[PDB]
Amino acid sequence: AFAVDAAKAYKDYLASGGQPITNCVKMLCTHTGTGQAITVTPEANMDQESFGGASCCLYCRCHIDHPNPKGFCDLKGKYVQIPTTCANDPVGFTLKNTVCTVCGMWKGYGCSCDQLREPMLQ
Amino acid sequence: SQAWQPGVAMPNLYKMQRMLLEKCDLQNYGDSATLPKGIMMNVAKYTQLCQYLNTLTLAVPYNMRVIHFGAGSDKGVAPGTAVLRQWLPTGTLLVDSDLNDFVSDADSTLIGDCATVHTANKWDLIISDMYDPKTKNVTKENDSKEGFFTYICGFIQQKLALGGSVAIKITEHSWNADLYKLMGHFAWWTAFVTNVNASSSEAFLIGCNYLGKPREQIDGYVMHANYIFWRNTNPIQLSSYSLFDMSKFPLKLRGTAVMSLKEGQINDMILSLLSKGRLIIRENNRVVISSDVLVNN
Ligand SMILES: Nc1ncnc2c1ncn2[C@@H]1O[C@H](C[C@@H](N)CC[C@H](N)C(=O)O)[C@@H](O)[C@H]1O
Ligand code: NA
Ligand code: NA
Ligand SMILES: [Zn+2]
Ligand SMILES: [Zn+2]
Repeated sequence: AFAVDAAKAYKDYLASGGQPITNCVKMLCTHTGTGQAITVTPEANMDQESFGGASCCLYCRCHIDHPNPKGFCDLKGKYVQIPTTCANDPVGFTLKNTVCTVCGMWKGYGCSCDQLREPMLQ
Repeated sequence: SQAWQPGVAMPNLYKMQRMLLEKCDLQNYGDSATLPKGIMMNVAKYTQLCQYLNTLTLAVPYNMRVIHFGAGSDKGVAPGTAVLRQWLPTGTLLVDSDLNDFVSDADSTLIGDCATVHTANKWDLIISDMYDPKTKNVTKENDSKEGFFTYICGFIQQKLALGGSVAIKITEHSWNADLYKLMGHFAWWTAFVTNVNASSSEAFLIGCNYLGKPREQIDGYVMHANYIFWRNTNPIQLSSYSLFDMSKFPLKLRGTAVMSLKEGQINDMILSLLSKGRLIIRENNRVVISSDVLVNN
């Protein structure tokens, strides 16, 4: 029944003033991308930074199993877009946030699926 | 002038000289370029290498196979691998390797001496950033180095598809005479210096379109002396300018033809297609790789 909870440990570590994981690999890009959360190539917009996925994954960086039956990673081999305001802690951002399964944008940082219906535009 | 280029390629005239080896003394030594905010030196370096490789006749087949040696870092991540995966088409197989453990974006990662890496398949592109830490620590007469370079020479002669290309990192002291000789087994080759690291004797030996035989006999000791003469007499201004325009960065997916021809079917017409980056010769079997594990108590 025992199971190590790395996510909780990193969050408590940050709340205690712990220094965020460093050396996340920031990529050079045009910053004119789609702004989607996790992509096959850097897609940062003007308000995001693109990073190599594996370097922003707590499980990959801590060398511990991924929390799912297949042990599959959704960041490794892809690029993660992080809001510039949160680019100082990409590992913490990917843990505390969720990608919208509909538009592919971060919930609360791009996903507009829950905004009131806009009046139709010609 | 060349400050807006990703870097500088050794002019062809240097390859035809017979220079005597001597110390590499760079005028722009100690200096450093202005790196974009939060960008690692190796992300900048690989980005400029890839920007230059875009100007060459690289074969880019569907299901391209790329292997990256010396992909690890003391940071435990793979900056160069992240750039290669950004640069290469989405359907490209990318395998990386390093002596020390690291976290990577590659499809597969092998940990251990490159001499322990085995593969039953041929590759379309070989990138190497391997560098022995003792090369700096201990000083030695500047002779040809025979550690991981002997493995790279063998890997090129047995696991590189005809039409394939390589980019092998060298420095004043980290070089190999046999590797320079193998540059003569490509349709074309050069020594490329990234503008962001122009204050270093580092260069990437680029072999473009492997022919599996020598089109030119190259004396490696003389060619490294020619390379140092170029670095000592043509100062390269440090520059990060090419890093700010990434609009044409992705390698264009040419869909280069892949054929499994016999060694007896390689005629002059085939050599001509290989030389233009219009043909890759190798089988297209299951890509299988492994790293030997030394067993002991
Ligand atoms: N014989 C060898 N086999 C495999 N890797 C080696 C060997 N000798 C040196 N290396 C590696 O070469 C690497 C040199 C580094 N500068 C590579 C940096 C890396 N390319 C990056 O993207 O940051 C080190 O990580 C070494 O462990
Ligand atoms: Na890509
Ligand atoms: Na191993
Ligand atoms: Zn992971
Ligand atoms: Zn949404």
